[PDB]
Parts: sequence; C-alpha cells; structure tokens
Amino acid sequence: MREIVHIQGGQCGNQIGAKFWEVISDEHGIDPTGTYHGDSDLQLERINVYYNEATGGRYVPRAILMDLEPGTMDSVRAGPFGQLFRPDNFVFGQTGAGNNWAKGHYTEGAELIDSVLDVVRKEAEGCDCLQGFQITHSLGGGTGSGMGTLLISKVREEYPDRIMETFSVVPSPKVSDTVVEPYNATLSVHQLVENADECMVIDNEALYDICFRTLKLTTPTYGDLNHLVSAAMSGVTCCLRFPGQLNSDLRKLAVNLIPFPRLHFFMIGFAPLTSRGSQQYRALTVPELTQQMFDAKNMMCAADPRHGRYLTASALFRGRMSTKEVDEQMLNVQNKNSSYFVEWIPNNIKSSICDIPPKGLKMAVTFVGNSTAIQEMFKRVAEQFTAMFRRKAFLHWYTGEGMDEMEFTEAESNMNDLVSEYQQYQDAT
Amino acid sequence: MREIVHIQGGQCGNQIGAKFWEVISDEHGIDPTGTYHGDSDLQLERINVYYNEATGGRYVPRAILMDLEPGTMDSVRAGPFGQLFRPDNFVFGQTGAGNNWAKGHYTEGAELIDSVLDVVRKEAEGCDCLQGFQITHSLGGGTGSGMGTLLISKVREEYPDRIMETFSVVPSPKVSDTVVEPYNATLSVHQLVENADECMVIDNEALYDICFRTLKLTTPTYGDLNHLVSAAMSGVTCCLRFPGQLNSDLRKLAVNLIPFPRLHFFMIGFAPLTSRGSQQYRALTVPELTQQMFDAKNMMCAADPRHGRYLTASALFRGRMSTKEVDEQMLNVQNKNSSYFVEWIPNNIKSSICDIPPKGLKMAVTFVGNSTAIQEMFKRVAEQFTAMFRRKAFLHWYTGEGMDEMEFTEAESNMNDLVSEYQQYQDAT
Amino acid sequence: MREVISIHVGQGGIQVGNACWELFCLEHGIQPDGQMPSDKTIGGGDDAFNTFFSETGAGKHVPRAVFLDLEPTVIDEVRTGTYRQLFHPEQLISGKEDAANNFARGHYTIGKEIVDLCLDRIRKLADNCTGLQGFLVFNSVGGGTGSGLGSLLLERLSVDYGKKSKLGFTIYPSPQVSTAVVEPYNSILSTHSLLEHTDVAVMLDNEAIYDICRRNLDIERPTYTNLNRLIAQVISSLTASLRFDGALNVDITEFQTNLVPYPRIHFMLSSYAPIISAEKAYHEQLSVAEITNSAFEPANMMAKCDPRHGKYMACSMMYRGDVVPKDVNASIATIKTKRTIQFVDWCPTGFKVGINYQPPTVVPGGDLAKVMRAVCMISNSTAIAEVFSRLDHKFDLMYAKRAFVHWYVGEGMEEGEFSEAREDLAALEKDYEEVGIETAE
Ligand SMILES: [Mg+2]
Repeated sequence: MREIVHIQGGQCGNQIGAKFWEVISDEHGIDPTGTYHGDSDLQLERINVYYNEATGGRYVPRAILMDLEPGTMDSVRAGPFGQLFRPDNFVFGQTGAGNNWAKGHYTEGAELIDSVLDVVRKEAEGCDCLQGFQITHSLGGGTGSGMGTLLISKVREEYPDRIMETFSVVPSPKVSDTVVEPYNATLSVHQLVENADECMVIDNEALYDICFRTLKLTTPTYGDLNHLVSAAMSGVTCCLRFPGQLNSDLRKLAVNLIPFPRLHFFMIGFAPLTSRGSQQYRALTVPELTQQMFDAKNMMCAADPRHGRYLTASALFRGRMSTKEVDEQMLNVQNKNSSYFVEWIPNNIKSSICDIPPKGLKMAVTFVGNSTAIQEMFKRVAEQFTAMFRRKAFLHWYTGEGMDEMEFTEAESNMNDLVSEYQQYQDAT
Repeated sequence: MREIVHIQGGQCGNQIGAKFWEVISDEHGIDPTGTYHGDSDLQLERINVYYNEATGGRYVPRAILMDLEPGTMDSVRAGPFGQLFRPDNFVFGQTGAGNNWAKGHYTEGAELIDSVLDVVRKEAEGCDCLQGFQITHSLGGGTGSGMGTLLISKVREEYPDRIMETFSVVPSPKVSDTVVEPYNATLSVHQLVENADECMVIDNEALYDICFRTLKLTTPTYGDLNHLVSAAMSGVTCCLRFPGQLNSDLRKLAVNLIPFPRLHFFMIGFAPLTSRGSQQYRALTVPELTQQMFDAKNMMCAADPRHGRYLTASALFRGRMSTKEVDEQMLNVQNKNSSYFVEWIPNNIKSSICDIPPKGLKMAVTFVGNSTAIQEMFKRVAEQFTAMFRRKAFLHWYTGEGMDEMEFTEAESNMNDLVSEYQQYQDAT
Repeated sequence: MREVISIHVGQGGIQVGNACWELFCLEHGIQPDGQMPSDKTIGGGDDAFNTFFSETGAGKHVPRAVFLDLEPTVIDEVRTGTYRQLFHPEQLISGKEDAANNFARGHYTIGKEIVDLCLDRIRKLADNCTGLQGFLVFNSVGGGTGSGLGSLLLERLSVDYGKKSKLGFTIYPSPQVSTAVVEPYNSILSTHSLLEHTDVAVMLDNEAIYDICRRNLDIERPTYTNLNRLIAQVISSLTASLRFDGALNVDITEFQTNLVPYPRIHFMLSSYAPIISAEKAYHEQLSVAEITNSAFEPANMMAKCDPRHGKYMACSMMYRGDVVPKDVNASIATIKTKRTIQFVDWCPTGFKVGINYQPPTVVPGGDLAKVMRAVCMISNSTAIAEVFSRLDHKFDLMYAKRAFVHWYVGEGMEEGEFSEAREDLAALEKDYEEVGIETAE
C-alpha cells in the first residue's frame, strides 16, 4: 500500500528510531500496549503503512533492529512502548564493530547479515505494495554503517524497485567524536553514492545550535534531538499517511527533487522551533514559518545555503490553511533571494500540504531543499582522511581488517569526483 | 435625465453627505434596506436622478466617497442607512493628507485619484443625461480639498459640459481650527475660481449662530449642522426632482444667477428655523419666510449683505401657495432695501416654486443670493496667509511637499485680483 | 493600518513605559496575560487595539513596543512582574553593564553592542505592521543609555525608514532638582545629535509633576509611580484619535509641520488636566471652560518653563469625551482674549481642535479623580529656550573646568563634539531668538 519498514543500526541511530516510532505512536494515539485509544479512524485508515495489526489488535511496527551488541536491544527493550514491539526483530550482535567499518562490514559485516536479511525478507512478504523502508545509522563509523552498507547493497539488489531513503549521522567539522571517522565515512560514502536512493544529512552541532539558540535550551542530549529529527522524518510521509489538498510522495519527491541520481544527499528544515515564551511574542502564519524556512540556522546540515546555491528546494506543509497564501510566499521567496536559487531550474521551489498538521500544532512546515553547499563537508572529511592517510594513522587497526588501501583511493577520487561534479552543476548557467 | 452624482471628501464633508443622502432617503421614504416604503409614485417618479434601482430593487445612491484614511469609511460604514449603500464606492486612503494640501494633492493627491476617477467614470456611463454631480469638502486644508482639487481638474476636463456645484467649508474669521488654512485655502481657491462651476460658502460660526440664537440650541455638533445645510442642498433640486408651477434648474439657476463666470461663490439662506415653542408664537406665510429671507442672521456666510450689495438674489420655494403672493413680496422686497440691490441688474431677484415643500413642512424657502460682501472673507484669509508667508511659518511642512512659493504668489495676486474684481462690479453704476 | 510602536530606555524611561502599557491594557481592559475577558465581535469602521496590542490566533495580545537599555536589573522586574504573560521574550532586549551615565559609553562604547539586535526587532515589528505611522521612543537624559544609546537609535532608525513619524518622549533635566551633574554632558551631547535625528518631541520635567500632583492631585509624598502614572495619562490621550472616535481625529503626521511650523524648534509643552481628587471631583463641576482656561495656567504648566515668559505658537487641545465644538470654540476665543499671552504673530492662529468622544478612564489605585473631559495642550512657544540657556551655562562653566571630561574622552568622543555641540545650542538659541522676533513693518 506504499507501506514501509524501518531498519536502524548506529551508535545513536538505534536510539533514534526508538524515539521515532515513539512519536508515530503518539500521532496514532495507540496505547503502549498496542491497541488504539484515539478518536478518529483516520489514524487507523492509513495505520498499516507503518504499523501492523496483530491477532488481537497488537499493533506493531515494521521496524528492523540492527546492532552488534545487545545493549541497545536491552535499552529500547527497556523502552516505554517496549510492549508495543515484536520480540522477533531484536537482531543484534555479540561483538560490536569497534567502529572499524571493515569489522562491521566484513568481519561482523558478513557474520550477521544473513539472519537480518532473512527476517527482513519475511517482512518483505509482509508488505503488499511496499513503497519502501527507512534505514538509519551514522556515516562516520560502523555501529550502523558497518552493516548498513551491506544492507543497502543486499536489499538494493534484492529490491531494485524499492526506495532507500537513508539518514545517517555526519561528523561535524569541529568536534571529532572519533578520528577513524574519515575512513569509515569515505569507505561508506563510496557505497552510498552508488546504492542509496535518498539521503539527508545528520549533524549534531546543528542540533545543538537549534536546541541552544533557537530552542533556547541549555541541556542537550540525544533524545530531544531525535525528537527534533523524527519530527521531520515523521512528517515526510504525512500525505502518504494522510489526505492533502496538495500531495506528493517520496517518488514524487525525489523524482521532483533530483536532477541526476548522485544528488540524494539533502538538507533539512523543520519548524516552528520556540521556547515557551515565544508564542507570547509571536503567532503562526504560513509567511512566518516561511520566514523560518530559508533560515541557515534551521539549515540543520554542515552546508550553507548562504554560501552554496539552492539546486532545489521544497516545502512540506501539514495543517489547514490557504494555499493561496502558500504558493504566494513560495514564489515570493523564490524571487527574494533568487541568487541562491540555481538558474535553469525554473520554479526550483515546489509545494505540498497535508490536511492535518502534526499533533499539538496547527500548521506544519518542512524543508528538504538541496543546494550544493555540502562540498565543504566532503572536502573537509576527505581532507582529514587525506592527512592521516598520508600518515596511514590507524591503518593498522584498519589493514588488520584485511581491506586494501586502493579501496580508500576508490572512495577517495570517487568522493572528490562527486564534489567537483557538484561544482560544475553549481558553476553553470 | 439630469440625474447627478455626489463626491465627498473633507474632514467633515464625508460626514456631511452621509447626513445628506440620509435626508433624501427620508424624502423618498425608502427603507434603509433599499426598498421603497412610501405612499406616492412621485418619490419614485424622479427617484433615479439621485438614486439607482438595483436588481431586486436595491435602491442606491450615485455617491462617490473620498477619503485618505478609512475611518470615515467605517464611520458611515457604521451608518444607519449603511445597508442602503453600494460597497463599491468606499474609496479611501491608507495615509491621510495631514492637511498639507500638497500632500493630498501631489503626494497622496496623485496616489489615489486613479481608482476614483475610474469608478466615477463607470458612474458616468451609468448616467443617461447627467445634469451633474455634487462635490463636498472644505476650503482650508486637504482632507477634502487635497484631492478634490484634482477631481475638479480631472472631471472638469473629462466632462467640460457637466455642472460642478461645489460646497466646501470656509474657515470662519474668528476660530482657526488650523493655521495652515490660509495656504491650503489659497492654493485651492486659485483652482476653484478656474474650474468649479458653482460654489456656496460653508462657515461653521454661522451654523453655530443659527443653532444657538435662531435655533435656540445650546449643544452644537456637526450632525445637526449637516442637517441644516443638507436641508438646503437637498432643496436645490426639488423642481428638478419634482413638479413646480415655476421651475428652474441649476443651469437656469447659475445662468440666471451669474453675470460672469468668476462669481460662483454664493451665500445661502434656508428657513424656517424655530425652536418648538415658536409655532405657538408664530405661523407661516410667504411674506413671513420672506421676512426671514433677507436676514443677515440666516445669511449663513462670512459675508454681510448689510455691508455688501446684492449682486444677485433668488428664492427657492417648495410648497403650495399663491405665487400672486410670492412675486408680490419679491418685488416689494426688491424695493424695500433697494440700496443693497445692485443697480443695473433690473429685477435682480428671481423666483421659483416647487409644488411640494420638503417633508414635515408645508412651505419651503431657500435663498442663494450673491452679494459681493465676501471680499472681507478673501481679504482676511489672504491677510493671514500674507502674515505667516512673510514669516514662511510652516513653509517647511509645505516645501517639504515640493511645491514652489511662486504658486502661492499665483493664487495670491490671483485671489486679490478676484477680490478687486468684485470691488469694481460692486463699485459701479 | 494605523500603527505606532513604543521604545523604552533609561531607568525612569522604561518606568514610564511600564506605567503606559499597564494603562492601555487597562483601558482596553485586555487582561494582563494577553486575553480579553470575553470574545471580540467582528465589526468595521475603525481600528481597535490592533494598533499596539498584538493579535494572536488566541487570547494573546502583546504590545507593539520594545525595551532597550543597558541597565538590565529593573526590566527583569517586568520579566518577573504580573505581565510576564503579557509581554514577549523577544520583546525584551537589555544591556548588562549600562552607561554609568557615560553618554559616550552606551552611545559609543556599549553603543556598538546591542544595536543590531534592536534593529532586527524593529524589522520584525514593522514588517509585522502595515500602516505604522510613527515611532514612540522613550528614554531619559538620566538612565544613561536613555541619552546615549537612544541617540544612536534614532540616529540610525531615522536613516532606516525615515517616513515614519518620530514620537519623542524623553525627560529633561529639572531646573534645580536633578539626578547627577554630568547631565549637562548627557543632555547637550544628546541634543546636537538629537535634533537632526528627531522629528518632534516633548520635554517632561518632574518638579512640575511633584508640585502639581501634590496640589492638584493633593499628593503628600509622590514618586515615579505617580509620575509614570501621569505621563501615562498624557500619552493615553495624545493618540486617542487612532484608537477612538472623535470629531476631528487629528494625527501625528498631521501635527508635525503644523504645530512646529519651522523645521528647527520642534519641541513643546504639555499640561494635561483635569487632575483632581475624589474630594475635588465632588465639590467641583469641572467645566469645559474650567479645563480650558485652566489649561493655560502657567502654574499648571507641566514643564518648569514659564509660558507667560514665552509667546505661544500652536495649541492642539485634543479633548476626551463629551466636548462641544462650540463651547471649546468660544473658549479658544477666550484664548485669543488673553492679553498676557502673545503669539508668533506671523502664525496668527494655528489651532487644531481635537474632540474625541471617549472621556477619560481612571487607573484603580490612582490619585487622579474621574471626569468627563480631557485636554492635552501640546503647545509650542518661545519660552522654553531659557532653561536650555541655563543648561548651556551650567555645562558652559563645568565644561570650562574640564570636569569629568576624562570620563568621556576615555570612551571615544572628541572635544569639538563638546564645543561644537555648544555651537548647536548656540544656533538653537538663535532660533528661539529669531522666530520670536516679530516680522518687521
Ligand atoms: Mg541604563
């Protein structure tokens, strides 16, 4: 039915989806136990395309657990809504990748892929007209990417018609949570540029910036952050989940978002984002949220539209309004800062609306535009990879996995090729 | 059909016409809703020459709203009979003239004339044989005159055959409601001496004098005053609206009133004017109302017939009487005070009668004579203009509009020229 | 459609602002949180609160005004006070370390620190607004940012929009009562940088507030509560036209080059009345003539500069409540009648009536009694130059002794700013000197 599935690895991402399904449960108001306690059939109408009824009305996720060590499995296993799960999917590891990506990709990569792809495949038979599935990990290591690389390869072959919308955490330029990041990252991204269908960037520092400045929060954790992102990743299917006077699916999205298949790394904007007092400063209009939409500070990725140029831009609106406003602000904005709008893409802004906003708010905005400002991102990470690969720093942890360096060259001149590729598209008219 | 239109600006005048159409509605006894509830077809016979039937019998005015700030538009928009209007004509401003006449004449003058003259023109096509139209503002500022100057120029060119009978408020010699009055006034009057077809003087202090002495009223407002004046301005078209054994229209009037086109500033007298007890002192005769007709205290203008000389004099009678009386009092009076009758104008008094008086009364009188006593009026206002123009007092508000002073000289030696012009005509035989 | 917005600076200044928005919110009676007690019916004909109280999608109606000052303690009291539901966080911008009453500090030194935040807020509101006529800016030559930082504020805000009106409420150094001694420096350094960035503004002095509240309000022992209440009334009525039906709903821009005929000497007095007690509310009648004749009592003059020593130029006696055009009108004849008064004769009359039909509303806990009619005598004369002259003579000597100058020179101002600004009051002394000259012949 255009239903989809979720698969998460990732040192964080395993938590991320926990929050995610948590949020969707709220938007479906079904008890933690797994039965519905809401007030409209509309939550039940399209419930299946994420959930699954069970005998007795156990309502369940179409999620897939990735992990190389059960702790997360216990963690979310210790999770509220944990009784809303299926024990089947608790597919984890006994070792951990140690985030040498070769470890999580050959060593443990080849070790535990099979049981996953089997049960996942059983989910594939459980899906009537599968629009797709949602993968989640991080692009700097192996706790997610280790195996998730193998996932994208295997299912991608196994389902060359299905959509692969991939969110994985990008290392911020400043803070290096690990120094093996350039290598895991580069080795992964070689794969992901080939095999993944959609990708959107996952920085932490942006999420900090949001929580601290625009959220005006002092205490950052993951969980709030995954609230902030699963807000958007939860919004994305809204029309696909719920009616909309102007609907567009991921196929309409990506096909209406990408000129050439190498450009499915997208940046993200969601809003509104206030602290409590703000409403008693300000109110909500479509033009208002628009005035956030093109905010670099909501630009939750390491790329700057202020520095790069919008190759593409789009808006995901959930609520009840007048599109006569919506479009009007659209075109207005597409003029107002025309210069950061790429040229030969006429009407490079594109529209949407969901008859219902997310719960709690009256109107919704989402922006997954695609400039080319990410070039500094790849340039950076490739740069650090370059330096220590001059040094071969921690190659020994690496070659101990029994990869070659020439692969590193492959993702290397590879990833540079993708960058310059974005250069010419940005530098053209 | 000799139908006509109304156009009002003016800090007051916008209210004035509100009262006016209000009064005419009473004389047509049509509901506020816009359908007729009266008792003779005669109200319907000539109804069109002010009103307009609508599909379903919405009966509507041929009025034109001038304003530079919607408050009045809301005001009368909040008006009883407000449902008797057409929403189309609510043509106002977003700024206000601030009564610097250049502001309302160039700045906002040029800003909003277009939408007016368009829709007005649509009214021009709505008029079969348009006798004319009635403008209203004040001659001391810009809230009316600001744009109304442009109106008289534009429509005057646009309709060089139509009558332009212009009433605008004259600043009384004593009370200066603003000190920029000489300048707005002079700049306007330069225009009005050239472009306007009829004018009658609109003092406030006279209206006070009427309400307080001869009305014997203590509480003056505008609204009563506009009752007192829209009484007359409402009488003027009576024959034109209703049969009359001795009829005369504005063309017969002005052509039968003016020797030379520079003399269409006329003074006004209407009556009877009593408080309630008076009828139990006195009764109504043509000779009686005649005995009010030549009353300086009904001389509602800053000019004194007691000081000046009747260049012209006329009587507007609505009722049912014997003209054998009427004329007899006419000639009698034209003798009785012959000295204030200019000489070489034989029978400088002229006659009229409408088969019906206004509602509520049995006989009607109106006097729009024209002496030349106004010379003190222009002499005064020109004098104050002279003083502060020696000082250039508030020139900076003025030249900030980007006019020249030489224009001020133009209306200056201009207006003096008109005064002395009236001097020679008064001083001649 | 018809917007204005208020800006607040200096200790006394934002004190004034607090009193004001307390007031207006009282007067439209919208509860302090941001809701009205009841639903609002849909109607037309004129605006309402919408000028200043900000519509939400619910009972949240915040002012359209902004706080800015570098002495952030007291403003927090608003940040704490009952109206902490009223106001809005981004409505609040303060500095930590204020000027220390260095004009040159919060104007120069700390002048650099918060400006951009201010302008962004301004853009948010004016962008939020449509027919914003002009700018309500409040500050003080005492709470030092009230001079310095405000000086930059208009200095740039004017250059931002320009076409808006400058509504200037700031306090002036009381003639013999004071707050400090660098006040000369604050004031005049403000003034030469004030004038050409100011459209028009009035000068409120306190000692009048004292003397008059104590006699006319029958006040025994007043403070900024009473003062801020009083200015609260005066501003409460100076803008009613855009808020309430009146016969001649005159406007600010209307006031501008008509009250202040020339460009230069564009300030004025303002003696509001009728301020009386509950025991004088009774035992009295409070005629239009009483407010009117009373309106020109030099002893009623709400800024300590003798009108009788000056010659009036304009008087915009905007009136609240049951006013009669005639009655006031003849009172204005009575004002022409006053032999002691003398007018810039080249402006023989420059009068401009204001008859707004709502009589005044009273603030509970206040000292003013309730009436039926209000007057605001925004009038401009020759008189006010003198106290200026005191300011430039006092400052003249003190500056001659180089007193305190190290403080300012330490923060990035030059001496020619001082002597030249004294040339500034020189010129304005030539202005009140000249415009008061009667044009020859
Ligand atoms: Mg301070």
